[PDB]
Amino acid sequence: SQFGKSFKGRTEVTITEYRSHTVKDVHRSLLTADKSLRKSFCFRNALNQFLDKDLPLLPIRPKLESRVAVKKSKLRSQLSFRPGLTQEEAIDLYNKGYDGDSVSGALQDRVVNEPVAYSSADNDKFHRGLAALGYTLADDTCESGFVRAIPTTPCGFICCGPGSFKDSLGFVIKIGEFWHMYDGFQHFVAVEDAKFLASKSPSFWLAKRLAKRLNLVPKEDPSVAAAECPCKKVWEASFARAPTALDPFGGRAFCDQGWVYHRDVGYATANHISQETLFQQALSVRNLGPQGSANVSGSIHTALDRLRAAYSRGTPASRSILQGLANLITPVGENFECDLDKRKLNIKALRSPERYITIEGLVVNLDDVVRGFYLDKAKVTVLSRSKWMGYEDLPQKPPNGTFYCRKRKAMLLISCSPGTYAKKR
Amino acid sequence: MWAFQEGVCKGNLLSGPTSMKAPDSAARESIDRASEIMTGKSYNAVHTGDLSKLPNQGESPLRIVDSDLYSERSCCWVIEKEGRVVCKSTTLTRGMTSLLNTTKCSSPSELICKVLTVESLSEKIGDTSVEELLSHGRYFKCALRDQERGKPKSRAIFLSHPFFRLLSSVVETHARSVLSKVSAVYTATASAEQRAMMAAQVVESRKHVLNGDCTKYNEAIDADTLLKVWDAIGMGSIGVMLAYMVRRKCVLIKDTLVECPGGMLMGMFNATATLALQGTTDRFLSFSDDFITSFNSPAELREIEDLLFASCHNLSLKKSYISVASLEINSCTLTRDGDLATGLGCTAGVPFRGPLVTLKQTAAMLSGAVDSGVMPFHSAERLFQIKQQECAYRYNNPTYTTRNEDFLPTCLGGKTVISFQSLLTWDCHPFWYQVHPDGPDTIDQKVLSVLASKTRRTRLEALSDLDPLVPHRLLVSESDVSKIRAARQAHLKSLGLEQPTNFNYAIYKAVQP
Amino acid sequence: MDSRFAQLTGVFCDDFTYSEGSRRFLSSYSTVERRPGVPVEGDCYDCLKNKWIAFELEGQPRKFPKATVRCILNNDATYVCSEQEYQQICKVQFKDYLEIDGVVKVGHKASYDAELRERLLELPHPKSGPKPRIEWVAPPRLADISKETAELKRQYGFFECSKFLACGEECGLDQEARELILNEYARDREFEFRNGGWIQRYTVASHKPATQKILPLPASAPLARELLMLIARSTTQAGKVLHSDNTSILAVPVMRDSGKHSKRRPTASTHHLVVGLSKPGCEHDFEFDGYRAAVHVMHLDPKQSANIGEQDFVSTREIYKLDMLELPPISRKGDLDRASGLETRWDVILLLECLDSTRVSQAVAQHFNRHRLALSVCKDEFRKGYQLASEIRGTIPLSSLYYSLCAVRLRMTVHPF
RNA sequence: AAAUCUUUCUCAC
RNA sequence: GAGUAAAAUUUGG
RNA sequence: AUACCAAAUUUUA
RNA sequence: GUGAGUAAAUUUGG
Ligand SMILES: Nc1ccn([C@@H]2O[C@H](COP(=O)(O)NP(=O)(O)OP(=O)(O)O)[C@@H](O)[C@H]2O)c(=O)n1
Ligand SMILES: [Mg+2]
Ligand SMILES: [Mg+2]
Ligand SMILES: [Zn+2]
Ligand SMILES: [Zn+2]
Ligand SMILES: [Zn+2]
Repeated sequence: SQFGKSFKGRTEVTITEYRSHTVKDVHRSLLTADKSLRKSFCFRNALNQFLDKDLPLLPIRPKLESRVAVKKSKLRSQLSFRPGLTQEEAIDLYNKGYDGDSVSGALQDRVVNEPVAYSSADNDKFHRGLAALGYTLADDTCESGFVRAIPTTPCGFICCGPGSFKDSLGFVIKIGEFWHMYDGFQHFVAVEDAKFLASKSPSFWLAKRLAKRLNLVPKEDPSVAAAECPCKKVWEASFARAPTALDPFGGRAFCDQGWVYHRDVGYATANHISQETLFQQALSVRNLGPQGSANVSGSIHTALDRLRAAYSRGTPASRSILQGLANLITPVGENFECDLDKRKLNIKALRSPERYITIEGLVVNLDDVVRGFYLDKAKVTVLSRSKWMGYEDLPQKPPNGTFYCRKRKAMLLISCSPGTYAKKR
Repeated sequence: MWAFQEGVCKGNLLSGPTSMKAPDSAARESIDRASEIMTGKSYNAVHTGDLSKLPNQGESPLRIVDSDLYSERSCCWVIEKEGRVVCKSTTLTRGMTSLLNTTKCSSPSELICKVLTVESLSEKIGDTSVEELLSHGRYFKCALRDQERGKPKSRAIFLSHPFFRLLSSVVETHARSVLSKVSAVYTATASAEQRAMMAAQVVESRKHVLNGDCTKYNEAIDADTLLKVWDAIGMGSIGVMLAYMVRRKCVLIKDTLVECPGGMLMGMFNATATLALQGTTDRFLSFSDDFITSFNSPAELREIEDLLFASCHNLSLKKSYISVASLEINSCTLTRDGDLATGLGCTAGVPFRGPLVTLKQTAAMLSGAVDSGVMPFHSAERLFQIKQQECAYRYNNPTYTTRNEDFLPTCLGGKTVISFQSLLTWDCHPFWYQVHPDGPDTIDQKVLSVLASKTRRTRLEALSDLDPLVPHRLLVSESDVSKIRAARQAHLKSLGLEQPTNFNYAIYKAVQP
Repeated sequence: MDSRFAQLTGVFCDDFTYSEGSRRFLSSYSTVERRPGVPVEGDCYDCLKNKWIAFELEGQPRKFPKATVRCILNNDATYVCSEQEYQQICKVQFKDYLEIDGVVKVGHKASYDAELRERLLELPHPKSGPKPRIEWVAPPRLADISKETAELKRQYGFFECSKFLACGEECGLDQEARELILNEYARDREFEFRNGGWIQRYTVASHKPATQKILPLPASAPLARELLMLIARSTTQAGKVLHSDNTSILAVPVMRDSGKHSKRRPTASTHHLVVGLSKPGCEHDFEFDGYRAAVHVMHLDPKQSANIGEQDFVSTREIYKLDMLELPPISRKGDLDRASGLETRWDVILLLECLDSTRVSQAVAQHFNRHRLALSVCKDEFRKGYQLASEIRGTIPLSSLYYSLCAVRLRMTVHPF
């Protein structure tokens, strides 16, 4: 009869309210932690318990061994994109007698950012507390070369350079109104009904990757089939490999709404978007359509409006850069008009004097891009007319940073530098 | 010693201040400051900036996040027993449930729709009306918050009514959405370090940086300003009701109700107050009372000052300053080129709270320090060894341990002084896994949690182990709970299983490849 | 899936059965009728035909899979559906007009909106207030910090001894003598003895603050860790002498004197009088059996004792040392003294910060960090950030603030920035 | 008595 | 006695 | 115009 | 306001 007391006057309550009412209470001790642990020898007995029974059952964790050379750098955000259980996998676990609440807690994809001031040559991600020592999360030569923007040794195939499709490589592409997935052995087709990705065999690995990229729930649908299908020809054809790290989904674009995947490479283990590679990434997908690879701070619609407003006044090169950024930030398949030629021009976005967009923590002034700053010429702002101790002299082609210039004897801050953003080398 | 640091140092090494004082003095001081501001003698609480360019959200469907309305945090519940008013502290869960019981409503969204669709303030919505809800929702209770470094006089905090919280959640959700749509550089969800990095990028085109703070922030945010912003973004009657309750708020101090017509009572509307400034200009990177704008000439500085004045963002002349080589926001200091300023910065010391929790917390603090450039790794190793020695001095008596195994910490009778690098790269005896920052809970944490649990009525039938796809906004009766539990138990028995086996995502994934 | 249709869905499934007893239509909004572990593709599910059903209004499509059957509720009272059976079921079941309420929007204008706006208009409004005139000037100089320290010293002065701070040094007595002196001092003070412990009884309070003066700095604090550990142990062990390797203390519970029926054991809120020993040579000297020592007291509340006892002196010192400029020798009153000053007094200052439960040195440190980072500040206002005497009360916090300001002054004197 | 509205235990009437 | 809001870690469900 | 829950812990306003 | 007693913090930290 506790229901009639907690919810007096009501017969129905939400699951949220009921669960919140079934939360166990914790009473804070008035003693210090030391005295609480001493009381009744609770900690002493617990230590005996742990050493006698719990400790032997503890599995042995592997020891971290892989290191790379690192150098001190700006404070950056290291982004880790941890995926959650898929919908079908959650159903399978729940129907197998596993805890429904724990499974529900593991259903959500998490993205976390950690401050770090240390960078490696290949922009590796580091284990917690070991960035200074260079312990990387990353552990066949083609597998290694597939994740690299610039593979050391081309193998004559798409993974490691320009070329056709190897056996270990699959691809997902969009033809007409269908998504064709080809592995070399099996060819499948998928469609988006309302919020599901309906396909013959959703358990297919390429189908799982497509479901994760489209933010849809896999679904089994026998009555899905296509009319025309060049999967064989494109599989046998050769495509240019853009120099770029793998996107957070673990794939690389090779054509308009087409992406290549490697079976043994799950998810990107290196920073996909960085200050030095952002514009190259934007240029790579200039005309490949939405990618959904780079997260934008704030509203995607507002960012697209700013991109369209800047795009309305710019040269072809700046226009291509802006379109590349729009493709980088737009999720795949969602209700977004990322193409900055059919999108409507917003007057309010023109009203503002400066057009800023923040992509993966990088703040870019689109007005500056229009007048050719991040790629053609750097920006110089004088900070003082006195020499500051501990600052290097101004190089001939300076990158971003604070320098002392003897030619005018002043401290200069360099931003939007091609020596930092273009880096043709 | 903080005075003789070569780099930046906040002085966080010791713990924050403690205080057993009654909250009456601080709450009375806050209310007095708000009243003084109302007279137009000390600071400006009259908003004159233009907010006509904010997008209208009035057409959006009214949706309430139920999870935001239930918690074990404290709240004020108001009872009118015999014409008097009694304010008592309860949990937000209990307060929300009492509110929903008084006005018979399945969910908070049903209550909000009913409140918005009546045709009179006297019309009953159960055992109450909109007039009574507004009367009760303006009552606040006072409390003291201590353990904040740099505040020897702890701060006054206020528990609010469940109905006030219900309306505040809606207006704050929409204020955050408008900030994400309108802010030049969105920061309402970024961390302090992310805000610092974005600010460093933003202010790199101007010579001077104004490291700015606002004083009397919550006392100078008036109900008129709140209503102005809410009308600008289109909150309609919800905004009007919330502004009315804010104007008529009363705080229970000791045993007397004290009127506070001014202010918003210590950060009740952070996003709305931020929008009050962000909606008038795009020249500031700010959230709440912290902005990092920049300028080139004294005329631009005067423009910045006027903009701050017009938005009721009174510049703190005690703490705000101008710099050219550094920039600081949210206590994070960077050089103009984006580097973290050399020094301890915000590094905080670890007090003694247990043999293994102390070591784990020290490891986490040192991992954070070394991941940034705060200190080199060998310094962290030396500090960890010193911490192990101090823990050995503190905890190596029979009242904590009776063991002598070699692999144990010296503070538990062992002879092992582990290296920081060896611990971090899982290169230790498994007993040390609990000390790794990413490792599992330590023995002390389990013991203390067990002690907290064993401190005691009648439990509702548990509604755990639900289908992971069932939305939590669906309704259940007592019979529904019983039937769902019975069906789940029958399905489990069909699988020959006891209580569902605990599901660890990491372990389960490790079985996949 | 929209809650608006929930009730409507329930009417559709009205005691309809199949397979001789089993319910035919299962509502997606019903927690009991839902099939666990099955994704939802419509408002309800027909088990006999294995088909999802959704209810839609005219020109209002809903986001459901195309395989889900749509029951369109036409503007004119009629229910169209591709399946005839569902058409008939809707026709019969929706016999009573079930009008679906419209979506309530956030900008909804209630009937009482104008009334509440008028009420708000009649209530008080703020007045404009004056625009401040801001002058940006260089940060404070050494003379300003010196003026602040001199003001504190003039207004409060100095005690004759270091009082409990002196307990950071050995009193030069053995454990037996220390225990004897502490117990005999407690006896001479007329403390109640009960159950082998000491209790300090009180009846009336003057309800005024104790006298505040600055403490002179002892030469060193070799016993800082021991003293802090003793204070930590005293949190629950009160009324009997506690011994460390080199010193001892006595924590006495302070409880009211009702006279016959009085508190006999401390509770969570009971305060402590901490009695410690230092070398003699002040007005607090106490002698017994030829043993002499200065006895110094400190009145603490439980939170203060817990906070003080938990601090780690050694680790804090090492962390500060990591990136510290050379510390100069200082005198008893925190003045630069090259000829006769001691560098160990800095340890003492650290100990003082550990003893201060208000940690005013943290506010001073934050303001000094701002000072060292600042190029320009507001005239006459930034200087008014070191005037923290009004925020604190008591000898310990006052001395902590004074020596924090002295540290700032010494930094500006010997390592200008 | 002190870092002073704090040092406020229980039971029955 | 400890509110509002943001980031992150572990544990539990 | 529009287009995960709690317990503990650290930091931040 | 009256009377009476003396579960919780001492057990057990050098
Ligand atoms: N624990 C906290 C800290 C801050 N806040 C909010 O942050 C504002 C500025 O906090 P502050 O301490 O800075 N005082 P404020 O009156 O601005 O004056 P000051 O700068 O000290 O001159 C407050 O008003 C609140 O809205 C809060 O709610 N809870
Ligand atoms: Mg600031
Ligand atoms: Mg402030
Ligand atoms: Zn290859
Ligand atoms: Zn195909
Ligand atoms: Zn003395």
